[PDB]
Amino acid sequence: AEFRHDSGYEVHHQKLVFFAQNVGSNKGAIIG
Amino acid sequence: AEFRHDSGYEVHHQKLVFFAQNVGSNKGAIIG
Amino acid sequence: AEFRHDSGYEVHHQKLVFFAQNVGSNKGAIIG
Amino acid sequence: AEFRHDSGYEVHHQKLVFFAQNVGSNKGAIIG
Amino acid sequence: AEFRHDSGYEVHHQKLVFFAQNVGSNKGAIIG
Repeated sequence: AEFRHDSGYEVHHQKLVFFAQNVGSNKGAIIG
Repeated sequence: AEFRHDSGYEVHHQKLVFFAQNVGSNKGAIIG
Repeated sequence: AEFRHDSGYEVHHQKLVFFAQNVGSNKGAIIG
Repeated sequence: AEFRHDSGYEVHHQKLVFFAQNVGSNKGAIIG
Repeated sequence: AEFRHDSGYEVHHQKLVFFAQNVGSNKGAIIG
């Protein structure tokens, strides 16, 4: 399996976030 | 299997998010 | 498995974030 | 598994962040 | 597992950050 993405764009304006993980942008491994 | 995506665009304005993971944009591996 | 991303762009303006991990941009390993 | 990223760009303007870890940009290992 | 990143760029302007760890840019190991 492979996941190929090119030239992504992102804008983030999160408000009032609690108990979150990687809130915003995530591109790496995250384990709960 | 393969997943090919080109020139994605995203805007995020999440509010009042609790106990979330990778809230916003996610492109990497996440394991629960 | 592989995850290939090229020339990503990101802008972050999070406000009022509590108890978060890697709030903003994340590209490395995070373990809960 | 592998995670390959090239020429990333990031701008961070977080405000009012409490009890956060690696707030901003993260690319290394973080353990809770 | 491996995490390969090349020629990253980052600009940080965090304001009003409390009880944070590695606020700004992080690329090393952090343990809670």
